[PDB]
Amino acid sequence: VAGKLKGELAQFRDLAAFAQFASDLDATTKAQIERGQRLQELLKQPQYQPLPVEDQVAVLYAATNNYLDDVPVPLITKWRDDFLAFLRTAHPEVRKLIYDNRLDRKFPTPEVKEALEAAIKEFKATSNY
Amino acid sequence: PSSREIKRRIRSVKNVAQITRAMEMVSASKMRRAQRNVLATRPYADRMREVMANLTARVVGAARRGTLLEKRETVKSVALLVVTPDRGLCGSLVANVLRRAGRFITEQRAMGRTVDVYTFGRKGRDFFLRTGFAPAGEATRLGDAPKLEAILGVAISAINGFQSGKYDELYIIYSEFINTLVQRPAIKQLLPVESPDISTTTNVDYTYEPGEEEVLNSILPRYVETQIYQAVLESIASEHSARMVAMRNATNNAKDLVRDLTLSFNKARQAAITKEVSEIASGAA
Amino acid sequence: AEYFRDEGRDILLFIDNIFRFVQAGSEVSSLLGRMPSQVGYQPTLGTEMGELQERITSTKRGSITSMQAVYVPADDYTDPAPATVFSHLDATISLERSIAERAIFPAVDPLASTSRILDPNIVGEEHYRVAQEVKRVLQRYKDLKDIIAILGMEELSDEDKLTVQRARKIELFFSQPFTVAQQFTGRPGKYVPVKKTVESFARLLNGEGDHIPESFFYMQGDFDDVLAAYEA
Amino acid sequence: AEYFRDEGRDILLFIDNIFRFVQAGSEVSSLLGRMPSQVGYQPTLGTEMGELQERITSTKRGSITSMQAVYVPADDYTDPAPATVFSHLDATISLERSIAERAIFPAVDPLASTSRILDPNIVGEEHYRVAQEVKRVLQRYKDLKDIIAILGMEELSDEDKLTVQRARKIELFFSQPFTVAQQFTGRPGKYVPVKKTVESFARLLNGEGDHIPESFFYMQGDFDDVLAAYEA
Amino acid sequence: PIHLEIVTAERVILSDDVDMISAPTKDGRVGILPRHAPLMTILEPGELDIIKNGERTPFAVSGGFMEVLPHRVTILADTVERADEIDEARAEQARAEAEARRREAQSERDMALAEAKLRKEMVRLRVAQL
Amino acid sequence: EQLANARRDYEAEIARARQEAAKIVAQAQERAKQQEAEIIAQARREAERLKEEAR
Amino acid sequence: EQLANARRDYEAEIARARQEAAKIVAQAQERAKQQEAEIIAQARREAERLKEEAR
Repeated sequence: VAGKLKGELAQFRDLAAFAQFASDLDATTKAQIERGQRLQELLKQPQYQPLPVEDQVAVLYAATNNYLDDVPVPLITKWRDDFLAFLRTAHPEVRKLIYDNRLDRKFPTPEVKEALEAAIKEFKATSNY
Repeated sequence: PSSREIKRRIRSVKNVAQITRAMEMVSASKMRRAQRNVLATRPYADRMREVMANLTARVVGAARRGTLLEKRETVKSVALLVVTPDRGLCGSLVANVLRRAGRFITEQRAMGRTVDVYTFGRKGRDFFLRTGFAPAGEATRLGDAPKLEAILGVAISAINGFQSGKYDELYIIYSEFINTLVQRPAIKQLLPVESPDISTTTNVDYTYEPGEEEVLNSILPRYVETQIYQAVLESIASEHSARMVAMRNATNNAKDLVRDLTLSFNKARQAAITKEVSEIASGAA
Repeated sequence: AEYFRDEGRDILLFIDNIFRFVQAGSEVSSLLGRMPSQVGYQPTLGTEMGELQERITSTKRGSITSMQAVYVPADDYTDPAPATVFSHLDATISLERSIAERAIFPAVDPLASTSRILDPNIVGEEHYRVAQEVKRVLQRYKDLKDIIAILGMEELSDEDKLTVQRARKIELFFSQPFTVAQQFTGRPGKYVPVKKTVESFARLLNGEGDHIPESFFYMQGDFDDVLAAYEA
Repeated sequence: AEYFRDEGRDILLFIDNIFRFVQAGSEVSSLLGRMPSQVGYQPTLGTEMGELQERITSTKRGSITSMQAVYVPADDYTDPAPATVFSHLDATISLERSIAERAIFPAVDPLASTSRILDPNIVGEEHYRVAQEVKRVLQRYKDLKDIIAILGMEELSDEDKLTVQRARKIELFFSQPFTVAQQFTGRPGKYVPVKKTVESFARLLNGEGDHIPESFFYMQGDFDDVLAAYEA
Repeated sequence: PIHLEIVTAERVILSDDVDMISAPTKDGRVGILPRHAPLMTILEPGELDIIKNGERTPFAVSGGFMEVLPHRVTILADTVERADEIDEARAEQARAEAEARRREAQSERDMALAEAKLRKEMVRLRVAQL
Repeated sequence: EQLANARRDYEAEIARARQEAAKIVAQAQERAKQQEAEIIAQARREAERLKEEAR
Repeated sequence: EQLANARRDYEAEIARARQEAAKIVAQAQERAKQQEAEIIAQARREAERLKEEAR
């Protein structure tokens, strides 16, 4: 999951001088800058709140795939702090499903892929940001 | 040269390079959009151009053409529309254009003609408000994509002038755009004499409903306004291209200065380490 | 100070130019024949600073709170003496000339003044939230001030003009009448608890403070004290 | 290695981070009490670098050729340790991160990497001529890397557009399958002799293979491999 | 079946083929058919009508001109409006023109570019010791 | 408008079903967690009793 | 006829929505029971482990 994260963050860093001029830029460049800003806000983390491996995998799968694009940047952190809570209460089984086959060579196996997709869609439908 | 002030210099020049690089990117993007705007504006000007050709191929009567199409013999008063970028950093364009305004205001002032000036932009508004040539008309705050409505505030008056006799000609000094790197200044005549090769018009004939005179009198101001709008758009495109080139050169210069400052900082760092170890060994011994 | 601390009483200790302490040690080492360390400083730098900065601590009986003054040679925070001092510091207060000359009696800069206590676990979530809400409108240091300089606010900002108003109001509100200066400026001293401060700044940032003009926050202890003034 | 060299064999000696050898020498000199020289370097820096790297020579009986990784302190090629290393170097290979991010495993930066033996009187006039032209078009491509991101490939003039197109193809052709990587990638290694390399790159530059796209040059051997693949 | 072009000093509005043009000529409203004789007219503020396969589109024109060749019609109108849309305001055409344009297309551009120039000037003062 | 209403009603019914599912799962989770905490507390008390028996 | 079949399809879609809601709620109840049982079993095993290590 983190390969696309690293690639997009590197692309944003190459365009890091351009954040304040994002409006007057190419559509693809603006999209890359916006995605990089969202990922950087995602990496922001409070103190004494470590995230388990399944939670990080779920959040990064939601981020690398186009699911946080509609969420504004200042709320991205909040989104994470809600989404995991959702997975912690509404869908406890998807977290265990991610954690069980975290060692699988082809991790996004169809079962976990559908489970995580459904969880993300259900969370986004109910919440407003 | 204390191995720490040089670090501050390196940081400052790197910030300069980053700002200049961002400005160069956005100037390139705005130059592209200005070129697109010019291309979109081309069909209207072209169409009205062959309309000028056809109509002038007719109504050749000097008395009929006494309206705008007439050439004032005295040429006692002349007017210059200068379109100057509003913000600097453009490079040598702002100056190259305000210089040709001088070559003209003089060669003309030398003809005894009272040269006056209508200026598009704050850069021009000043060169002349300072020189003393308070712009007979000033259009400032010009955006990358203005609408013809804007040039109207000044073109109406220049035209009402060639009609009030207050002027006997109107030239516009604007910044052409030859290559994405070249932006030669240029002057065009704004008097609507037209009358190109009879071949260009092909003598297309029409039944002018309001009348030949009425159509001509209502179409010449629109033609000169379209010429002014096209000149302003080309000037905006040339401004953006010149700013892009200037920021590319400034970024290259800043990178060279960063390399030189890095060499100096490394020399200072080695000297500082040598001095520290020398004095420590002296104190130990 | 430790005598009084043994009695359980709280002690505030001001070591003015703690750096001149370090310098002294350096000289004491140079004349003692000790082999020099780093830039002429004493080899026993960390231990000497620890033996002084570790007696300044909060025990069960009492606490010796210290607010020291540090002079950095030139402007070098990389120098061993300022670095060793900073290794034992919990908070920095950056007094500035610009704030002082603006008649703001406490010249503490809202920016460049940090403290490791400013985390939600110790001060509280509300204290951290407002302390991040403030110093965020000033995070740009009203960077709009640069834009105002060459745009005149573009006449006005779409919403920035509000932010400028809030920033000016809170900058004025940071000032406080001091009791020790009560006999100089003829204004009673105001003691403001931390809860009152956090509540006042939070309510000002919500917009309750968008009805009063500036100079009404100029030297008043609490938002409630500003309101009393507006009503009267 | 000298035992095998004395038997007439040819030896490759790979020394990882010779700068660590320099640092070990400096630490030994400091421990022994010897006076320091320049930036914390041993006084016997040149002599110690000469005791090493002088037994690495091509004698009558045999030859020892050495490749030595060099860590540059900070980024100084003028620092005494890399300077003394460079004083004994015949060729430099500069592996670069971006060339490897794209899956060109032989990620040798041609512009940065140089060699002393690349002169007409040793490698031949044809080898020198093709190598310079390879670097010349690559250097032109590096200059146009800015401009392509500036306005797009469209503004580039023709011929310059060819040099960009040709330069990308040649830098893709710098890839080469390795026999030690055969099991990982499932591709047999290709040993390309120097004469074959020179002929292949000269025939790439002169115009042959221009119709071939950028692909079919990736991880190939000689030009003969690039064509045979294009036919199939 | 006549090549109609509503052009404007800013952009081209239409370039399609049209059945009928109910042009508001200055002397009086004029209708145009695929083989109309050559003509050149001045319009007045009115509502030009385009009849396209029985569909009437009321493009309001505050003024402009018209050249009618036997094969093509060109409208060099000053301003062309489609009040028939009505939702054009709520539509990005005007709604975005309010926010997606001017607000960020211009105001944000000016703010960002001015801020860049300011940071440059301040740091070039700050570097005035080299 | 009937096709639009059918789509809207299908989406709303599915969303309400998922909300009810999440609510009941959350209630079960909190009940299980509180009972687990009670069991752990009882085990700790028994362990302290064993320590007192050893003393 | 299009309106008639659209009304019929809307009725069928709302019936399918109710059926899917019932299925989702039943699956959620099953998951809630399973998760409660698992949490309680884990708590019991942990309590036994604490008692054994206390001994």
